[PDB]
Amino acid sequence: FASQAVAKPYFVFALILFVGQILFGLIMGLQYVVGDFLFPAIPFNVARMVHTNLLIVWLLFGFMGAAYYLVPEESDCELYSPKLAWILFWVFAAAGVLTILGYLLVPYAGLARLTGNELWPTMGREFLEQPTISKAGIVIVALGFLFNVGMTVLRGRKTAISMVLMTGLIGLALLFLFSFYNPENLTRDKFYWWWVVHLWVEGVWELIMGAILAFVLVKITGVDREVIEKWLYVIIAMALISGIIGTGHHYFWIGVPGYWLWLGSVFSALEPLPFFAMVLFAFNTINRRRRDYPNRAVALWAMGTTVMAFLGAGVWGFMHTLAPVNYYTHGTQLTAAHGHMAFYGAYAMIVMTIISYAMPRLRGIGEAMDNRSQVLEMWGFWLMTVAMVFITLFLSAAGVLQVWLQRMPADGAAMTFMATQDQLAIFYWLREGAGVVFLIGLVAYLLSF
Amino acid sequence: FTKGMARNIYFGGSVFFILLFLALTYHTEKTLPERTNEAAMSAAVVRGKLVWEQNNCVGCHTLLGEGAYFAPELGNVVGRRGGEEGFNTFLQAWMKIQPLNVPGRRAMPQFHLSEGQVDDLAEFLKWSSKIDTNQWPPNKEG
Ligand code: HEC
Ligand code: HEM
Ligand code: HEM
Ligand SMILES: CCCCCCCCCCS[C@@H]1O[C@H](CO)[C@@H](O[C@H]2O[C@H](CO)[C@@H](O)[C@H](O)[C@H]2O)[C@H](O)[C@H]1O
Ligand SMILES: [Ca+2]
Ligand SMILES: [Fe+3]
Ligand SMILES: [O]
Repeated sequence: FASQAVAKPYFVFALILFVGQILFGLIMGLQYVVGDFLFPAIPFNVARMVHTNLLIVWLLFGFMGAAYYLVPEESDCELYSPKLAWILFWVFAAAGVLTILGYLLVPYAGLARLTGNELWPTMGREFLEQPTISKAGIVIVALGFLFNVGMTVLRGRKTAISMVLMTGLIGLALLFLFSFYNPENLTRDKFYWWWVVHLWVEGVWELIMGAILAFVLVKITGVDREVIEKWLYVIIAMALISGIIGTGHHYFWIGVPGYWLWLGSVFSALEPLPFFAMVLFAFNTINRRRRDYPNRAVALWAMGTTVMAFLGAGVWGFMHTLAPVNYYTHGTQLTAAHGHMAFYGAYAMIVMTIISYAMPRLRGIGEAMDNRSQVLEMWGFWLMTVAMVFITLFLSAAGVLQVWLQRMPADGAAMTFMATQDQLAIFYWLREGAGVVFLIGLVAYLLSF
Repeated sequence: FTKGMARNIYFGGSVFFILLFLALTYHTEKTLPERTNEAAMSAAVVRGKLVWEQNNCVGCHTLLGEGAYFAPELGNVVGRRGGEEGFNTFLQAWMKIQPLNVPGRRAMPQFHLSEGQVDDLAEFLKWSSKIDTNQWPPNKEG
């Protein structure tokens, strides 16, 4: 198909923004240990919102690109409107870069004045630091997007992949509305914040992720669409079974009932299952191939994505989802260790997987690059993937020691927040190295084009 | 074990748990007035939330352990700095001496806040510590 080349810009700008993300990571990573680094010009909290808002934004660009690519093929017909796909891109990309520059060029309390938050207060919540106007912009785009690729599935084949992907995307945009509801009651606020973050990342995004993985496994392994789509539905079912009540693992210590401690801890124990399925799903279909596929990197990406997501989301997720454990780790470097692997392994890698598949056949190079670009992608893969297992190790170390010094002792023996942070400094430097190796591996990956 | 069977486990079993969730929230949202102490939630506590929101304190700090891991937990900073009687006066001084500027130490910005703004902040943070947060944190330090 020929309208699939509107997915190309989405994929590039995603990778552009992905480089912005890692830099600001590296700054913050250093501010941990050189406390007044770039102060007062760029305070830690500004670097952090740029770091995390680039992540959330470059993953959407990455998800949209994938839909603009793979929905034509699945629907067996051209995209409803390539005009729209380009008009939205620039709006979204303008909207993104402005919002980021807002964080960077004006004091946040000022930006709240400038954009007039008083009328409709939604600013100042983790991941949702963007001005209300900017949120509105994101919804407009996300509506234009949904519509455009939504129509394409109607006027064409209705494969399971295409359907589930539409569910995930519709659901993504709906839940994002709760970013507008901003309760006066703090505990009410927190309750409904996790409808954005958790039902995204552990519910609705798992449909997006699963669907792309399954779409990729059909094309590189040549296995029967009918067993792939079966397996897909299993993984999804297991995701929404565990994950919807499993939300309760975020509802332990925020001022809601204690019955969530049982419900959250019981249902969260099940949330690594979908991820365990994902690796069996990758490994089997990739192992019973009717095909040796010319792009050897995709197979590595698909297998790695599923493993890394299992380790980050699943294993690291389980390790501290049990209220008894979570009590001592809640809001610790351990939480940061998990978040990093779970975000990277699941969603950063799956965007890179489908890019690794579609990019050559968006530049009309072929199904694969030459052997130069291929051993580079794979170098990048490993540098990044291995860089991040260290990042999570180093921070897991911090978190464990931190629980030890600050959290477990009783009043008086408990060492101070800012005092324990001084013990953790070595780990934080090691992490900056891991972070540098990561940037290298991202640059390796990037040179492969 | 066909593709029709797996597709229905997803369809039915999710509609079940959405309801169960929504039913579970409905209850929970009735217990909130009592667990959060909404009586004590004055327009000060509320204006204080907005100061908190407007200067992105959560981008360095945690509040009931949710936020950023750069600076201390603040859901319980009251009991650590002067308690309920002396906390406000503390925050007053604390907010206007930033940045401490001790070299190579993690910085906090000057937020140019009015004493009325800093007071609501304190009221917001006090009301927050008195939320039934199922005995979290372990200890005084956050
Ligand atoms: C609203 C915008 C904010 C409020 C209210 C508070 N902060 Fe901060 N903060 C930061 C650091 C690095 C420290 C430790 C200072 C040191 O020991 O050198 C603090 C400390 C506090 C405290 C004292 C807490 C305690 O138990 O000692 C309070 C009460 C407090 N902060 C309130 C850093 C930052 C920061 C980094 C860019 C931001 C944006 C804020 N703080 C914002 C707020
Ligand atoms: C790809 C999937 C996942 C992603 C991207 C992810 C991401 C995150 C992030 C970013 C946070 C902290 C956010 C904050 O407080 O600002 C978090 C918290 C947490 N996650 Fe996940 N997660 C995933 C899956 C899971 C799994 C499947 C489980 C359970 C097995 C798990 C267990 C937890 C727990 C217990 C916390 C609470 C830590 C705390 O107490 O703050 N996560 N997750
Ligand atoms: C590679 C170098 C990186 C560095 C040096 C870095 C550094 C940081 C720092 C310092 C924070 C804030 C910690 C705090 O809140 O106190 C953070 C947050 C975060 N980063 Fe990164 N980061 C890096 C890469 C990544 C990558 C590759 C991802 C990909 C998924 C990612 C996802 C996140 C997420 C989700 C948070 C919010 C975590 C939470 O609240 O638990 N980061 N990062
Ligand atoms: C598979 C396991 C599923 C279990 C689900 C139900 C879990 C409920 C258990 C209580 S959660 C939490 O546990 C805490 C003990 O670690 C309990 O802490 C107790 O001791 C603390 C010192 O160790 C002390 O600071 C507290 O004041 C004291 O109450 C805490 O109350 C409780 O909410
Ligand atoms: Ca956080
Ligand atoms: Fe979760
Ligand atoms: O999570």
